[PDB]
Amino acid sequence: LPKGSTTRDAVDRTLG
Amino acid sequence: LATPSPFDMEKMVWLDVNILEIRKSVLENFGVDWSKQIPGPFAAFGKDFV
Repeated sequence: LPKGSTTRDAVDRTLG
Repeated sequence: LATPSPFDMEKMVWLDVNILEIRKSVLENFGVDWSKQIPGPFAAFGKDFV
């Protein structure tokens, strides 16, 4: 995913 | 003469669930597709003897 994508930020919030 | 409580304070449980799935696929269709069933030779004969 692109660095600035909003979908990338959602991925980073999973599997905490 | 003692009486019970209306309810008992239970313990609270937090549940964290993660589901991950990845799918990949390829599809190729290349070449030349010829006919495999073709008509063959023919022969006929006809005569009137009388």
